[PDB]
Amino acid sequence: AITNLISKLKGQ
Amino acid sequence: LNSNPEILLRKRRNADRTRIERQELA
Amino acid sequence: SINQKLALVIKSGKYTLGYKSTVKSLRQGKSKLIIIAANTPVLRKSELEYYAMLSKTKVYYFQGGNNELGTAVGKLFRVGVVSILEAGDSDILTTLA
Amino acid sequence: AREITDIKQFLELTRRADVKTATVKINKKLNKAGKPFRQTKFKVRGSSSLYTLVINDAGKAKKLIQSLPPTLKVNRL
Amino acid sequence: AQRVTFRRRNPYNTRSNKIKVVKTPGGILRAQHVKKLATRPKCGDCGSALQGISTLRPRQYATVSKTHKTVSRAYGGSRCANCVKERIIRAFLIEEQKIVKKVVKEQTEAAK
Amino acid sequence: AKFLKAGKVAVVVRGRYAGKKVVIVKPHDEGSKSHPFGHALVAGIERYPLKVTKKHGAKKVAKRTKIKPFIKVVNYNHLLPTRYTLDVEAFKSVVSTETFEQPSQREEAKKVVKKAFEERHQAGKNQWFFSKLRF
Amino acid sequence: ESLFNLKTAEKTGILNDLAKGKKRMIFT
RNA sequence: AGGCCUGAUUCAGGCCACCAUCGAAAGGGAAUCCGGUUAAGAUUCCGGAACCUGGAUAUGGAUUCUUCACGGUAACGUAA
Ligand SMILES: [Zn+2]
Repeated sequence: AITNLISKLKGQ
Repeated sequence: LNSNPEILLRKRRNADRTRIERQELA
Repeated sequence: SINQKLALVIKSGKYTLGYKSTVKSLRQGKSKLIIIAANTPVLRKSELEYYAMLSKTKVYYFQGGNNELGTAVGKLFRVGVVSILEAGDSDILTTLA
Repeated sequence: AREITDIKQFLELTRRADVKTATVKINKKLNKAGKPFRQTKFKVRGSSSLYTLVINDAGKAKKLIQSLPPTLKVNRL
Repeated sequence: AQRVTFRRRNPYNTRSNKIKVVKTPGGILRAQHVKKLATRPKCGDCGSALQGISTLRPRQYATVSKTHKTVSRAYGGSRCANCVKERIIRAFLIEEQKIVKKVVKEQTEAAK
Repeated sequence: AKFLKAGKVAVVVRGRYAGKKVVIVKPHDEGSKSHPFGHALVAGIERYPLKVTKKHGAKKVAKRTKIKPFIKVVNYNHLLPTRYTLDVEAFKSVVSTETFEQPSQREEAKKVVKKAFEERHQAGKNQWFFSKLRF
Repeated sequence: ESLFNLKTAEKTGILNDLAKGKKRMIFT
């Protein structure tokens, strides 16, 4: 089960 | 090789298809 | 930062630098995350994206060229794409980065 | 011109209908061992080329000479 | 130390008539005109010389078999291997992107 | 996860069959003694079937729908995997490592693959697999 | 003519279906 | 401003665009060499040897179950 593959920094 | 001369008539091309188209046209 | 996590991964974890190694690890299913430089050619980038979609591997678009990504990794040569086989001591995988 | 290695090919060439003559050429020459020997070239021309068969063995050349058709004109040298 | 000259009508040192000097079976030096060298066929996408294709003059290709001027792969004899590989990959990815864009359009027009 | 498994459709990018569509029957990730690289046994289409319209009839339709198959050992580097799948249950037993060392087994495998492909095409299934890629 | 993009691949919101080979289309 | 194609016989339909010609014995261009020979001719003649182009056709082989062939991961190879 996948919904998103592009990742981003959480602290910004 | 013991042959015999003769004249051969080749089969006409697209005969059945043309017959069908003529039948539908009429 | 993201450079610190990458440096820690190279120091302690397991990685593959380059397109061929990244694709091989994607085929073998051993990749946890692929970092793509912004300087990579469009055809190779699209092929990597399709392979990641097939293998369900997370994608992170690095904000810099292949030389900036190479310097971030800690190597004096350009790297166009990095694949993280094992995070090791770092926490790049945990923070969704 | 062409060079052939097959003896029966040469005989087949000499057996064709439109053949004029065949040339037998003798050459005295040295081998790599330094011992001189006698080399025979059988030359016959087909339709548009001249086929040459080179034989370095005296006995094989003699057998080929004996195997030529009796109605074929042979040019010695 | 014998001097030789042209054997044809052209008396000028043009590219068309070029002379080589050869020693004939008569023991003398004589001139011989050399033809223009053939050029290797080039790829239609990158311009690199095609591999596996014989190099001949334009009219000499009409007398050789098809295996001496083609390659068994698709586009063989016109494009090289790498260009064909790029063409295949690009076509497949373009088709996939078209499918994805069509699905996105269907979804975004399905709201109303 | 791994996507180069049995039943996965791939596009060959290198070799005589470049641009042709194949289906993977048996993946070998560690390779073999004769093929020391990550390779796969595939069954693909060498001559795609031609389209049939209402004008065609009887023998012509039988001629146009014939499919020529091929069986190959392909390196992973020479394959482009797709997201599509095709069932290989009919002929997963004829295409093996042994098949490519015995020409008679190659002949039998190609016969079986041809029959299976023609049956599946006539069933109307897998229209994408039996369509040529335009490149 | 644009190549495959993962951003527009996620904009549809269905990645499991696409990776499973769900939407198959033949053009031209 | 013209050519071509389709058609069980119905003259109907269809495709395509663009301008004559002249202008180079140094440009582009299919293919011949050696030896000999005359008072005076030679890559032209003679002897031998070989190529290019076009044409009609026959034979062998291939086109492997009956219908447009195979091999190698690949670059690529092949008598078709
Ligand atoms: Zn190329």
